[PDB]
Amino acid sequence: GVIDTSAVESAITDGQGDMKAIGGYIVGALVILAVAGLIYSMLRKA
Amino acid sequence: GVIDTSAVESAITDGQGDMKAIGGYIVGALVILAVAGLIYSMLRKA
Amino acid sequence: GVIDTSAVESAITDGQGDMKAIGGYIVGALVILAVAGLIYSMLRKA
Amino acid sequence: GVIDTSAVESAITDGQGDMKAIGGYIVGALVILAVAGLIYSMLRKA
Amino acid sequence: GVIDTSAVESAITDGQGDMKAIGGYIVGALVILAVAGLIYSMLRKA
Amino acid sequence: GVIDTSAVESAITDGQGDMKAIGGYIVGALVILAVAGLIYSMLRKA
Amino acid sequence: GVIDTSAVESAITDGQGDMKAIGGYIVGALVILAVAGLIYSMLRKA
Amino acid sequence: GVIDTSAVESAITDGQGDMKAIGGYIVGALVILAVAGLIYSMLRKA
Amino acid sequence: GVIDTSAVESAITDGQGDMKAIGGYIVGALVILAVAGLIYSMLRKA
Amino acid sequence: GVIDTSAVESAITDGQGDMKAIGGYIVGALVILAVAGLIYSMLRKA
Amino acid sequence: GVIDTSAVESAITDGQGDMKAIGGYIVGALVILAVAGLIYSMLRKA
Amino acid sequence: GVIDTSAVESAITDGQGDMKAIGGYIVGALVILAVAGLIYSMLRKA
Amino acid sequence: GVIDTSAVESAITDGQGDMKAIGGYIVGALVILAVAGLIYSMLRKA
Amino acid sequence: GVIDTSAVESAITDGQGDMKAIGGYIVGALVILAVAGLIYSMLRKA
Amino acid sequence: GVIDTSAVESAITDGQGDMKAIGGYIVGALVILAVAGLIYSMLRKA
Amino acid sequence: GVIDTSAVESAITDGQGDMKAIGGYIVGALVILAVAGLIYSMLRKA
Amino acid sequence: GVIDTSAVESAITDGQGDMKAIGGYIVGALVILAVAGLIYSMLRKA
Amino acid sequence: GVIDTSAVESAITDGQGDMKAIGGYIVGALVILAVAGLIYSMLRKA
Amino acid sequence: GVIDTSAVESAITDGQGDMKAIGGYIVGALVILAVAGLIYSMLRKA
Amino acid sequence: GVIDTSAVESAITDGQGDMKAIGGYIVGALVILAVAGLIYSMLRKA
Amino acid sequence: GVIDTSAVESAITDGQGDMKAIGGYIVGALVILAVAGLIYSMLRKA
Amino acid sequence: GVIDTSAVESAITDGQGDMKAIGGYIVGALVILAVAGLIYSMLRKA
Amino acid sequence: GVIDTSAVESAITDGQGDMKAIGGYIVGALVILAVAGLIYSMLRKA
Amino acid sequence: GVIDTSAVESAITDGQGDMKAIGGYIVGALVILAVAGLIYSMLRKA
Amino acid sequence: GVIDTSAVESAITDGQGDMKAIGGYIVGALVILAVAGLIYSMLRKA
Amino acid sequence: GVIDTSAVESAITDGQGDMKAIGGYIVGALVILAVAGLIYSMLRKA
Amino acid sequence: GVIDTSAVESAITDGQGDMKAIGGYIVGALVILAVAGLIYSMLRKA
Amino acid sequence: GVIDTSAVESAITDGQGDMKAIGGYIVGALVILAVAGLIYSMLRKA
Amino acid sequence: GVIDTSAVESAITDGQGDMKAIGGYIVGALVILAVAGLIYSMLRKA
Amino acid sequence: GVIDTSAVESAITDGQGDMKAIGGYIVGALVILAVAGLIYSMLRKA
Amino acid sequence: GVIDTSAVESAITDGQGDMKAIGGYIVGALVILAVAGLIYSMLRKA
Amino acid sequence: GVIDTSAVESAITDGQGDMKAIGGYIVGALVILAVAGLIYSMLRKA
Amino acid sequence: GVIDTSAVESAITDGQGDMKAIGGYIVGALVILAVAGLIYSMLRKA
Amino acid sequence: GVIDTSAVESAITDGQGDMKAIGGYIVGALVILAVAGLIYSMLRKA
Amino acid sequence: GVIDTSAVESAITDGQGDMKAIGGYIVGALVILAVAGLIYSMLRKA
Repeated sequence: GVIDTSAVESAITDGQGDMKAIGGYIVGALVILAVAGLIYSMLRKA
Repeated sequence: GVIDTSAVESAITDGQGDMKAIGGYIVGALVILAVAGLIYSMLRKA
Repeated sequence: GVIDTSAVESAITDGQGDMKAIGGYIVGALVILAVAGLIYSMLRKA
Repeated sequence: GVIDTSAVESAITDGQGDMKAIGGYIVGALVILAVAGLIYSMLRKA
Repeated sequence: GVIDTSAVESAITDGQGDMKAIGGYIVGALVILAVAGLIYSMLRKA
Repeated sequence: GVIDTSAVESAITDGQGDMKAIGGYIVGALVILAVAGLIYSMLRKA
Repeated sequence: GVIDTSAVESAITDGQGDMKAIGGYIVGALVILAVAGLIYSMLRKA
Repeated sequence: GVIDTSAVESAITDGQGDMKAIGGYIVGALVILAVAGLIYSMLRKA
Repeated sequence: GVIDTSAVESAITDGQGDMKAIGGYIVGALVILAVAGLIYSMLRKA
Repeated sequence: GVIDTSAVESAITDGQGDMKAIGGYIVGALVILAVAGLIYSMLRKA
Repeated sequence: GVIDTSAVESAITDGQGDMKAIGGYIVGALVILAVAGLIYSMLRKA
Repeated sequence: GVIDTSAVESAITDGQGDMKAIGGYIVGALVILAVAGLIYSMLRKA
Repeated sequence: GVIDTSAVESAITDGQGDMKAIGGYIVGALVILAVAGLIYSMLRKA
Repeated sequence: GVIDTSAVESAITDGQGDMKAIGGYIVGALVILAVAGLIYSMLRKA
Repeated sequence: GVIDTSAVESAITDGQGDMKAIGGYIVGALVILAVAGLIYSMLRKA
Repeated sequence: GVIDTSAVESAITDGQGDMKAIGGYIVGALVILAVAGLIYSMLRKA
Repeated sequence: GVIDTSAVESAITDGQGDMKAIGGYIVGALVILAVAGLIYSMLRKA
Repeated sequence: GVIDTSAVESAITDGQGDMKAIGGYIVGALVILAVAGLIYSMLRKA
Repeated sequence: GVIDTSAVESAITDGQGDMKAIGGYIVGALVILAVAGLIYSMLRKA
Repeated sequence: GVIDTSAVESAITDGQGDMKAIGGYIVGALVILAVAGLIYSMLRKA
Repeated sequence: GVIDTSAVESAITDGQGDMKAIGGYIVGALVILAVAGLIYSMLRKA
Repeated sequence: GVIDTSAVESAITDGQGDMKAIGGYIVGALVILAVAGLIYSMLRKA
Repeated sequence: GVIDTSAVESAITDGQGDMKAIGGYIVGALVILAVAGLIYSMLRKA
Repeated sequence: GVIDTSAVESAITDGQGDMKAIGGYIVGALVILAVAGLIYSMLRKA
Repeated sequence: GVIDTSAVESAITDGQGDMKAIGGYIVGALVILAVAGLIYSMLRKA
Repeated sequence: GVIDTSAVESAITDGQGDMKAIGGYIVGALVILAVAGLIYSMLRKA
Repeated sequence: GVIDTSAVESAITDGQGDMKAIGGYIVGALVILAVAGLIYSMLRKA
Repeated sequence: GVIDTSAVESAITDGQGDMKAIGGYIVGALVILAVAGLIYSMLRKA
Repeated sequence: GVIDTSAVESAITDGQGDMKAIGGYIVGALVILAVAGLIYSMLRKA
Repeated sequence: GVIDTSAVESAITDGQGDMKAIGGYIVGALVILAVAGLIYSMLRKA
Repeated sequence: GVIDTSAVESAITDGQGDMKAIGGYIVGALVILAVAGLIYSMLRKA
Repeated sequence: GVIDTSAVESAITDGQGDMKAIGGYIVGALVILAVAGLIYSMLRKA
Repeated sequence: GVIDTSAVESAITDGQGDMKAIGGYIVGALVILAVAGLIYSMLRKA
Repeated sequence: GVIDTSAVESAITDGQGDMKAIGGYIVGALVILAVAGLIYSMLRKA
Repeated sequence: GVIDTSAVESAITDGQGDMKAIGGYIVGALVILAVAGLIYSMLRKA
């Protein structure tokens, strides 16, 4: 008797890996939102 | 007196063996379903 | 006085012997039925 | 006085002897009937 | 004195011989019955 | 006066004895029929 | 004495052989059922 | 002495031949049963 | 001796073929479900 | 000698023919089940 | 002295000859019984 | 010397001939049994 | 010489005829079983 | 020879017809579910 | 000659008739299952 | 010299004639046995 | 010369007549078996 | 001449009568099976 | 002839009746779920 | 032949009717949520 | 003449009686499944 | 001249009469065999 | 002249009587088979 | 005159008695199947 | 006939009762969220 | 041999077609939700 | 006659008992989910 | 007279015993499914 | 004049007496056949 | 005057005595036939 | 006068005795069939 | 007197022994079915 | 002996391959949802 | 009878335990969000 | 008697073991989802 969840380990890792790209790249955009606001408020004060 | 379930032992093993292929290969596809969902939800959050 | 069931012993043995072939070979086919079903149900589950 | 049932003893023995052949050879055929039936029923079961 | 069961031996053998043909040829047909059933049940399972 | 059914007793015993062989050997074949069926049904269930 | 289960051996083999075709071809269709479902569920998730 | 099981050989062959037609034609119908079920289950899944 | 699973091969293929139509056409509808949802969620976000 | 499985060929064909009607008409109903479900799920999503 | 069992030899042969016709022709009919049964059982199985 | 089994040949043929009718007509009914069952099982599956 | 299987032909036909009624009427009931199930499953889906 | 799947055609049609009612009427209710939700979400937004 | 499948026609009709009651009354209950679910899901949405 | 087997010819014919009635009428009853069984088995299958 | 199979004709008819009652009444019971089964299976499906 | 199938008519009726009890009482139990399942599925849905 | 689906009508009604209790009482609980949520969201807004 | 989805039409309508109550009454509560918020924001502005 | 299905009536009743226990006790467990789920969903909402 | 078969006519009638009792009473027992089997098969089906 | 089938009437009755015991007691066991199955299927459903 | 079905009554009772053990013990195992499933579904829900 | 949904009524009530506790206690916490916010905004204004 | 998934192609298309209506009409409502929100926020800003 | 569903009552109770543990322990975890969320939202507000 | 269901009692117990292992070990795996889900949902909430 | 059938009466009685033993003892064995079958079928059902 | 049937009485007794041996010993063999058949049928049933 | 059915009593007992072995040993195998099935279904459920 | 069921005991044991192999090996395959499903559902949940 | 899961390996791969397309193409659309939202929020901030 | 939910109690506890870690650690991060905001607003005021 | 669920224990353990991998690895990905969100909200606040 035997089954193989050997293939799953390699495939799930991949999922984990892209989520990392989606997560990292997603964050890159929020930073544009955050920095532009600090600049807007700075002009906003004067 | 005598019968031969010698042939059966060799044949059943075969059944067991393909079930292993069907089972392993079947699992390979569910993994595509599972990983793609993690990716979909990741885009879904942001 | 005397009769001879000497010939019968040799002939009945033969009957017994073919029945063994018919019985063994018959079983060979049921095994095809049994193994194919295990495979069908395995595909049937997924 | 005298008669001779000397000849009869030798002749009756002969009768007894052929009956033995007819009886033994007759049985040889019933055996073909018996063995073939066991084979027919064996195929008949499967 | 003498009789001849010489002719009987040759004739009974013949009987035995045809019974063999009837028996062998009879069996040939049961085999058609047996094999077709295995095939019918195989289609019957799927 | 006298007759002799002395010879008959010895001869009938013989008949009884072969019937025993025919009966015992006949049974040997039915057993092949019986055991093979139990095996066929066992494969038949799975 | 003699019978011939020579013909049976050749005929039963044939039965065994078609069962193999029926079994193999039957499986070919279950695979269509299995693969289409994986595809249906994949669309079903998104 | 002589008998003729010459006629029997020709006649039994015929029996064997029709059994072949009955067997082949019978199978033709089970196939309709088998294929329609695969189709029914396929609609049944979706 | 002989049987014909020649007809079965041609008939099973047919089953396999329609299952393909049922499977392909079935999928065509899930796609309507999937695309409309992406559109619904898109309006749903704004 | 002769028998006639001429009548059987014509009659079995008929069986095969109705099975075709029962099979085709049966399928007509599963389609109502399948299409209505796609519609139910479509309303079910929105 | 002399008698003539010359005529008997020619006449008994004749008896033997018709018995052959009655025996051969009788067998022709049993064959119809045997073949029809194989056909009946074949329809009987399916 | 002479006897006449001339009449027997013509009469036995007749027996053989009706057996053919009884055999052929008997088979006609089993076919009704066989075809109706295929139809019953077909409705039975769906 | 002569016998009459004239009466048999007329009587067997009758058997064949009722079997037709039993077969046709039997089928009428399976249809109630089949149609009600399609309806039950239809309510069963929704 | 003859059977009648004439009655089946008329009866299956009926099954198909009610399934249509069950299917159409079932859908009528999902629409209440769908429309009420659009209304609930509309109040939900403001 | 004559038999009477007159009684059968009247009796089978009866079977058909109760099946109708069992079928109609059975359906009455599935409707309770179906309607209650629509109500449960309606409360389930809000 | 002379004897008269003239009367015998006319009388034996008569015997032959009644045997024909007994034979024909006897057969009439077996037909009731045969047809009723086909009907019993037909009800027996369904 | 003369014999009388006049009485036989009247008596055999009677046999034929009761067989008809036994046959008809026997069938009446199989119908109870058949109809009850259709009802059992109908409850069995739901 | 005369026989009496008068007693049979009264006795067969009895058989028919108990079969009715066995059939009616048997059905009483299937109903427990059917109703309990509807209840089980009803709890099963909620 | 006769069967009694009189008992079934009374028993199925019962099934229908409890399903009504299970269905009504089940709904009573969903209402607790629904009302509490409206209250939770109301506190949730302020 | 006949079934009755007459009862279903009357029962499904009922389902549709309560869903209307559940839907209408559900909406009554969202309105309390909506109006109170407009009031809260109005106090919130001043 | 006479048989006794008196014993059967008393025994079948018993069967019916246990089925009632199995059915009632079985339902007792589904209720645990149903109530726990309502509780799980209630915690699930908040 | 004269003989007397006057006594025979009266005595043969008697034989005929008892045969009637033996025949009628014999049949009474077969009926027990027949009815019990119908009952056994009825329990056998359910 | 005279014979006595007086003794037979009393003896046959006895046969009829035991057959009744064998028949009644035989049925007692089938009932155990029938009731246990209803119970097995009841556990089998849940 | 006399026979003894005294021994049969005692022996059949025994059969009935073991069937009771086989039936009771058989049921003991189905209960393991039933209870484990309720437990599996309970874990299955949460 | 009879089942018992007596136990269900008592058990469902219980479910309803805890849901009430879960619902009431859940609300107790939202109130902490609501009151603290009013306090936070009050400090927030000054 | 032949089946007809000709009818299915025409029926599935229909399913696909309504899904299109349900999908298009569903979207029509989300647009009301989307546009009204843009208007609400616009008043909300001033 | 007698069966024993005495053992079943004791065994089903057990099933009911574990379901209680699985149900109670399952709920213990949802509470962790519920309480942690109230805490998360509380930090979430400030 | 005597039979031995002594061996059966010991063997059935064994069946019951393994079912216990299969049942207990099966449950061990569902627990992995259940606990992992609680963990997944917990991460899913935050 | 005189003869003595005095001795015959005593001797025939004896014949009648042993037939009773052979008959009673013969029946003892059929009972083993009957009871074992009921047991075999009972295991056969489960 | 005188004759002597003194010698006959002693001699006939002897005849009677051997007939007893032939009769008793003959029966010994039929018993082998009877017992072996019971055994053959017993294997024949299973 | 005298015969001896003394030998028969001892011999029949023997038959009865082996039937007991054949019957007991036969049952031993059915138990393997029964227990393995319970195990197969247990794995079959999970 | 004597027979030999000595050979049967040794042969039946063999049957019992292979059934054990067929049973054990059969189970080996169901385990592949069971374990793969637990794995499929585990991927199925996430 | 032999089966062929050679065809399955090639077919499952295909399933896996399309799932990849459905998965990749599905993701393409979520990206439109994600990017448009970042843009909407960016306009939303200013 | 017996099952073991002993293992489940130990395993569920574990689930409960990690949820505690996930819940506690999750909260640790919200605190960073909360404290940083208080600091941001403090700088925001001056 | 004996079966072997020895192999099952070793195989089920394996299932349990992979489920552990699938469960542990699945969780690894949710953590990416959870941590990225905390980061997104943190940028989202400022």
